[PDB]
Amino acid sequence: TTIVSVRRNGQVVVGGDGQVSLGNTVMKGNARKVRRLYNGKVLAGFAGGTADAFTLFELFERKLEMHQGHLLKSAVELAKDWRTDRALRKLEAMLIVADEKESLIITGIGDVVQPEEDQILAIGSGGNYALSAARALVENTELSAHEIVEKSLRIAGDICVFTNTNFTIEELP
Amino acid sequence: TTIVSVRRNGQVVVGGDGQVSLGNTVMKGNARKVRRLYNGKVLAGFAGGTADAFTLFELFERKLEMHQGHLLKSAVELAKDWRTDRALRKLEAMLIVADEKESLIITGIGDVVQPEEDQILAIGSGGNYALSAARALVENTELSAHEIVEKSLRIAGDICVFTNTNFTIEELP
Amino acid sequence: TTIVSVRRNGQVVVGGDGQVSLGNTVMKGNARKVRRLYNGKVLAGFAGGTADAFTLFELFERKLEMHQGHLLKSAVELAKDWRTDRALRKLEAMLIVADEKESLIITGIGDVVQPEEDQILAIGSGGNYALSAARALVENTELSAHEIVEKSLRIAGDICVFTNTNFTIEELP
Amino acid sequence: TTIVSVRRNGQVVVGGDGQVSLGNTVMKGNARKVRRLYNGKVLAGFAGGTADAFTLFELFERKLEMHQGHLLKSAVELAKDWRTDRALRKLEAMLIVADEKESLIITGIGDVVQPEEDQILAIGSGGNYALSAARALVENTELSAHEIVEKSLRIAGDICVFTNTNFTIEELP
Amino acid sequence: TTIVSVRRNGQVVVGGDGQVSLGNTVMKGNARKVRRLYNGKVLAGFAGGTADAFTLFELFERKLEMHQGHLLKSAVELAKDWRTDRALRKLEAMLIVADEKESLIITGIGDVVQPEEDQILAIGSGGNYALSAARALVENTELSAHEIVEKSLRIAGDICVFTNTNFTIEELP
Amino acid sequence: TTIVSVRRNGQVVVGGDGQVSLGNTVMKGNARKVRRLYNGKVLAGFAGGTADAFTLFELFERKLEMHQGHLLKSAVELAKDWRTDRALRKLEAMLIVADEKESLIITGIGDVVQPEEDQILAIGSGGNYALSAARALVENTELSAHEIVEKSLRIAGDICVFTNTNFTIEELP
Amino acid sequence: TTIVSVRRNGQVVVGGDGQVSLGNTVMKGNARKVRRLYNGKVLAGFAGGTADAFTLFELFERKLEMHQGHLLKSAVELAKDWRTDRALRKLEAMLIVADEKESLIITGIGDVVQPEEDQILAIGSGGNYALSAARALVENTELSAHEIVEKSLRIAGDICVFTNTNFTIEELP
Amino acid sequence: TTIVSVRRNGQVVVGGDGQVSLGNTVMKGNARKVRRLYNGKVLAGFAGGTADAFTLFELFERKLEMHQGHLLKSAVELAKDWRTDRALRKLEAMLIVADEKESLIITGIGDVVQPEEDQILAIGSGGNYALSAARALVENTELSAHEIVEKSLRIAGDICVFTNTNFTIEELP
Amino acid sequence: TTIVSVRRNGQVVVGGDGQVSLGNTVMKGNARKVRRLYNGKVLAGFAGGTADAFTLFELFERKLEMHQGHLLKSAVELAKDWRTDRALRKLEAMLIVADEKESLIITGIGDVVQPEEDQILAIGSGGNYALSAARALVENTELSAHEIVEKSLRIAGDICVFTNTNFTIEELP
Amino acid sequence: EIARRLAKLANAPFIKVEAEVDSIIRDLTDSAMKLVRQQEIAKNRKLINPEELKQKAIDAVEQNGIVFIDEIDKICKKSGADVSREGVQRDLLPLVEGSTVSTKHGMVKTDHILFIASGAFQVARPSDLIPELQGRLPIRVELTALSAADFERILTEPHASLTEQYKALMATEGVNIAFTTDAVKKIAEAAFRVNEKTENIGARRLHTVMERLMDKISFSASDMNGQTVNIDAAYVADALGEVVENEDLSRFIL
Amino acid sequence: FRVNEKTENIGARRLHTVMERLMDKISFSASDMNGQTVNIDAAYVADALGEVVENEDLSRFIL
Amino acid sequence: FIDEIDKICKKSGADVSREGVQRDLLPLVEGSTVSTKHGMVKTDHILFIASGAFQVARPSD
Repeated sequence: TTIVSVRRNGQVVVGGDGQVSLGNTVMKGNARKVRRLYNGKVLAGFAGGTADAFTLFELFERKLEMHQGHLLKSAVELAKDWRTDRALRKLEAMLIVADEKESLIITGIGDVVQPEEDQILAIGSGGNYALSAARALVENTELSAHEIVEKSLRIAGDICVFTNTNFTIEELP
Repeated sequence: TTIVSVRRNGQVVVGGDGQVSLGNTVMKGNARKVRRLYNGKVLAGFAGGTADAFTLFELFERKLEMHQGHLLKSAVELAKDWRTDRALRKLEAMLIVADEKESLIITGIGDVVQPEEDQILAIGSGGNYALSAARALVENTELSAHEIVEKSLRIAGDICVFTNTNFTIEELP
Repeated sequence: TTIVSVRRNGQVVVGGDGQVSLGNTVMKGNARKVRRLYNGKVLAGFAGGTADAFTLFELFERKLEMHQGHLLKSAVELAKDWRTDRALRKLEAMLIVADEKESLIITGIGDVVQPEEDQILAIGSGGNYALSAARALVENTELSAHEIVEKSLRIAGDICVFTNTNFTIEELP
Repeated sequence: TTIVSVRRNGQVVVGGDGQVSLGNTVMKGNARKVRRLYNGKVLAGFAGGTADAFTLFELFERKLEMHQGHLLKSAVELAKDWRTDRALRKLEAMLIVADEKESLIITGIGDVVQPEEDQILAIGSGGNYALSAARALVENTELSAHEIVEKSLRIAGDICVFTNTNFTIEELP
Repeated sequence: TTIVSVRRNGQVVVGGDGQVSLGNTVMKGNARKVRRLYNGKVLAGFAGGTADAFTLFELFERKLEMHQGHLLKSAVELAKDWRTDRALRKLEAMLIVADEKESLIITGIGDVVQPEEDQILAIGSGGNYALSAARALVENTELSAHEIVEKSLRIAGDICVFTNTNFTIEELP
Repeated sequence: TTIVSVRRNGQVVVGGDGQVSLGNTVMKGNARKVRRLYNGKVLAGFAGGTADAFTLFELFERKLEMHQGHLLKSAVELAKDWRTDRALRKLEAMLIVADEKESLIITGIGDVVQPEEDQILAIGSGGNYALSAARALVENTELSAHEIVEKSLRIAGDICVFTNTNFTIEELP
Repeated sequence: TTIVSVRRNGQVVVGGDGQVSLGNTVMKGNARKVRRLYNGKVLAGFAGGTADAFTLFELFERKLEMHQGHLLKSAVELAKDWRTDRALRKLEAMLIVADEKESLIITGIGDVVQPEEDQILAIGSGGNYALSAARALVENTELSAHEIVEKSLRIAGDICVFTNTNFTIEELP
Repeated sequence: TTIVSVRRNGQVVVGGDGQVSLGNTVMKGNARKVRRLYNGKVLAGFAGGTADAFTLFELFERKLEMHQGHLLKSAVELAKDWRTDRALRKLEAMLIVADEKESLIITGIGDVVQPEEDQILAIGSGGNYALSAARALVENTELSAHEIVEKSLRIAGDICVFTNTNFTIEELP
Repeated sequence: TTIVSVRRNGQVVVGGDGQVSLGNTVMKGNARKVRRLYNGKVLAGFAGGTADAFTLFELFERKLEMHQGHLLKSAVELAKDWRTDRALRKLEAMLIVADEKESLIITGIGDVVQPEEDQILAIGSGGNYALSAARALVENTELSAHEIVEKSLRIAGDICVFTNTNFTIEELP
Repeated sequence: EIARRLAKLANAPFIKVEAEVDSIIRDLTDSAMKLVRQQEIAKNRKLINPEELKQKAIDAVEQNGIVFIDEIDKICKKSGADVSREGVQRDLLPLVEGSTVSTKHGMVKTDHILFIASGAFQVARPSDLIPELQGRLPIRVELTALSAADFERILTEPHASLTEQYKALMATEGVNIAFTTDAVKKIAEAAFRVNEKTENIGARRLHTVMERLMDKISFSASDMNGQTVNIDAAYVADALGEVVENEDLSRFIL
Repeated sequence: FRVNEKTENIGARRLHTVMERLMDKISFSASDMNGQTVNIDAAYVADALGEVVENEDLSRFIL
Repeated sequence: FIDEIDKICKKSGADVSREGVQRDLLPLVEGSTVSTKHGMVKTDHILFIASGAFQVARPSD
């Protein structure tokens, strides 16, 4: 899996491949790894174990509908669920959520992370690959946050044996 | 175990061998790995640990009788049971369910998967073998979804040391 | 890697992918895993460790060179070199060799193997796939030998994370 | 693999399956695991590593060739080539050799073994199975030597995932 | 431990050795591994961990007294106890139960298994040995289900280092 | 630890060393490993983890006072506590209990074991040593059950690095 | 395997079982683990790997043959061969050698050992057992040397799963 | 992570880098590892697992607001939560807290530690590095508790592959 | 850690070093490992995991205040808490408690141990060292229980890499 | 039945309970104001004087009292998460022992009452009861299971038998019904043939059996008045059908 | 007593249960046998009840 | 009339109380004497009708 997100020019994009890898084989190579939440207010990209991916994706949807779509908060409220006396298991996966205002990354271990100056985000196996590509682009070119996230995914699919070229990208608005 | 399912020409078939392998020996070589559910409305093929196979097979029957045989949903409703705060253990097995309309695959980890354009499904040790055979067939021949699923099982039994030629195939209608 | 060779109608073809995986990254995608030996009269596909592959492949040539290019004998004479009171390094790779008259498969541990009745051989990680595929296409269609190789390689590359679709195919007129 | 040999009524027979398992897949199903040596006067069945099998089997021949085919001696001579300061590698295989007068079993570690009173020998993964069977049919029936082998191989191939029913049997008139 | 059961001529027998092996030593070599349940209506042979053997033996007695001795069912009712949302630990052992009508095998993992055409049953370390013997006999001789089960136990005790000749056999009626 | 018990001539003895071994060192070499229960009606010898030794020793005292000192039963009643749906942990130790009538051995896993014809019992690391000695004695000499149990302990302490000569022996009456 | 040797009254005896265990199965049960060397004047019992045993045993003979059969020296000279830098196969077996005057025990790593004061030696898996026994019968009875061996072997074979009761005994008049 | 704190001249400082290391990669290199608690009464530096870092940071905030900012106590009250009959999991991280009066270190295992004469504290991977630096400074120079903690962090970042030069330092008042 | 206690001449002392070792580094080298309980009626020395050390130290304080300082009993009452059906976790540490009358050692596993004739106690990594020293002293010299415990600690710090010379000793009265 | 036909055929307050505790007594008294105010209102015949009969009804219960505890086994040890099963068996001791319950009629003693506890005891056993009760329940009576021939009898001989009950309930319609002997077997053997292949509810099985039998007649007895139809072998058969084991196996068994 | 040492020792109450088994033969047919004086002695008490059951126990859960 | 009865059938180990209701409701279908605020009312002859979807459990449950 390779999920990367670039934000440039009031534009926010979040792309990811579509290779459901099982062991060293391929169960399906077209899945949607980036979905839309809150009727289309926030973008979400998951990466991890098919199951624990959703168990944390649908677990962040709750905290969104239960908080008028207040991203930056709903995230934190989710995290807090892991920082108690009675934990919530642990989830083998990470989420990249972003709306017209913010963009974040949430781990199933219970923590939220904010990008750095650039605002590039990437998670999954082929992460850093797409990341290095993005940063490479964002910093040396005047490219659309979409075109980058697209281009960056490719670079990554051509290196990660667990990532393909058939990806799905969602942007706002 | 090798469970494969092909859908072509309004025909839906689901076959699987019958080798109950224990370690590297053979406890029985005639078992039925594909059963019928809902008086004959849905086809089900299991693959995994004898026990956890049924514990998940009988667990999907409930969600069927409790939902007027609405496959595509009953599945999801089953999955959701693993995506909570209080999980349902974990089941070492996978299910391939299909009726006159849809066909799916459900893991005991809690997730549902839909086929790709070709609508071919396979699970178990000899999976991909039967799968590669199916695809091979379905794509280059005008063969009955039954004949394929039959032919595909053979190819697989002749490669997986954990699969035999004595299989049971069920189709609809 | 994935290498498969089918023969039917005085035609012998050996084809393989070109993905050189390194761990879980990809060092290269356009490699030629199948080449011609002994004055373009023998086909040889190798799969295993990038080096050992060559080292194996390279020894088999010596042998071909030393024996008027008698595919069969050369192979054995080579295999023999491990089966001695002595011993050779013990190369981590396999080869699929085949000329106008024969088709064989040689391993680094030192043993030759003839195909089964259908005259189809496959080696590599995505072998059985390519195989399963081929077997099916040979048994259920009057398809061209070369074509079967082509179709099966794909099916396999599509199932194996360590096999791509950039192929290299050599047939023996 | 499974190889067993029974002898009763001036008859000696050695039989084995023909499944060449590779990991848990099957590279071949029609192998000949038992062959004739020293001018069709000795029976040899080998089980273990496709290579080491041969390398062992081939050494025992050189020896037979060197000693007027004295089964017994040859065997010891070969074995005694292991009991010294010098070694001969640990050959991952066992042999069942037998001629008109004797019936022996040689291992790669270098030791010969005589059957117990019933003169029945079996080696391979499905050995004890074929043995148990043989022992049963020898003690409780006036069944043909060749037949017992035929029978027992089956019983064994049906319990061992690594043994098939495509047999190869050689008897010594 | 070696528990085998043969059914032929309206006769049902269930035998087992009596070697309580601990590690590689012998704590006792006369134990009764086959007991009688329901005042003498059903035969039961256990094989596994001394403790978990009984914990599953006495656990099947309940389901019997609580069901008028309806074997085939009581078994299933026991199995279902492992196929829930709240499991029953797991038991390192297997049971072979049979009465005048049926004969089964139940694992502490929670599953029931029915014999094959020859309905012969065997569990424990020396299983398949006694099994191969039984099958050998049952198929090529007109022997009493008792004599077989007796004879088959011996063969096994002479191969399994964890099985002795001092066994206890119970038949019906 | 080495606890052995011999019964001969209406005499019942139970001896054990006194080396509290911790790792490969000695924390104390005089402890009492055989205590008296029920005002002096039953003898008890423990062997295992200092803690789990007592947790099972004191756990058998309850079942004794709560059952008028009915050894053979109280034991079983204790065992049953491990054979339920809700187990009692597991105890790293074993107990040897005997009174004027019976003598047994109970494991913290939940099971009771009766001696064999000779009525000799031994548990702990140096078990079988003392056992082999006892048996040796009991069978070839007219020695007091005490003198044997004494003599047998010595033999064992001189072989087990985890057993000493400073032991405590209790007999009845 | 179990080999023990006692000496008392100008009598020396070496005895051992005959079970050749292969993993947990039994390849043979009538082996002769004790033999006579140097023109029937020295007793040798070997225990360890069927192979290495012989190679060790065989070396000790080449030595006895080279030194007028001076048990003691020969043994040392043998151990000496290992006791340098010049590495030796480092055989994994032990020997109990003894003639009219001496009784020794040699290991494959290269060292000789004299018995304690009683003049009892035991090697093999069930050694200590046979030992404990012998020790007991020597200290507490005017039993025959040969007899103690006989009895101890049994006691041991009855506790060791890797030792049988089919014995082989040689004494030195 | 590298968190160090020096106290000299009524000055208390607590610095730490900002490298969020994941595996051997860098997810972010600017995070704040030292935060302010109780409107600015106490300094806190965490080091450990992103999640368990906070779960223990926010867990010490509670014990502070619930105790009028009584550091030295609130700490102990937190510790006690791990020293019961019902523990609080365990936290993979450590905290360094200090106010105008005291300075401490609390582990997620449940224990509080007071500095030594010098009152220098350091936790995390690059701990002892910064520590050795501090001590080095504090003892041989008249440097501001801030300048030291700054200087010491650098030394550490230049040695720990898991620590950077981009750090955040907080002092009081 | 090295805690040793000697009792001679109505004098009872309990010393221990002060090296808080973490991994192979030193977090602090002056801690107090021997504290006073019950206003100064009993001496207590702990050794183990900083946390589990106290969790068991403070856990024995309760049983003391709740029992009028009846050492020998309060200990036992503490132990019993681990010998139930519902255990108290397990504590990685040991305690050495002694008052004007008795002196003991309690493990977090749940067991109490009394000294031997000499009444010398030692726990922790450098235990036996200090112990061997004590015993050495106590038995061959007329030295104050304090001077010994002091001297003994030194010997141990000079051998254990996990023990220092900076120790704290408490005696009574 | 044997405990109920020991209240009407011996006249005494009866009460069956299935394991408050004293309510077993408070209710034993509320079922006595029917053999004192229905036997002394038709015998001694106003006569009101409750204050007079608040020791004429109790003098009855105190002595003539029968308590029935159906399915008692259900309260025996084995049961660690619910030791309350031994609690009931305990709070029920004062009653079998001897105490004074305060009813809405006055204080009623128990010492002399009579208790009868039924139990299948397939799971636990007698000795699995608190020692107290084991000694205050000295009579151990062992009943037997009802056989094939036992349903052939319980179907007629007894007063109010099923044959009789449906005979009279179908005569009040103007119809007559014949229950031949060769057809009582195939009605008693067809009720046993059902208990050996499902729950063995015993006699009650018969009820469910007849109901299926008189399912054809009980409906159209009006439009067919004044007829005498014979219920024999061939009729009983083509009346219900065939009962075979579900399929159990083929579902969740490999 | 011989019964309390081989099962629950309910004490005196054991006696009640004992007699009930003893007078189980007489208490039933006392009507059809009116005006008789029968001696209850050793030989009568014996052939009145039978003999104790020392609970299987081993037979099952024991090896 | 007892609507939705199936809801009280076994399968149900953390709440055996579903078999308790089905048990305390036995005396009524069997035959007892309830004490109402009008007097003692017998039941033996009443008429019960229980409805159930029985999709989950079944009669025999």
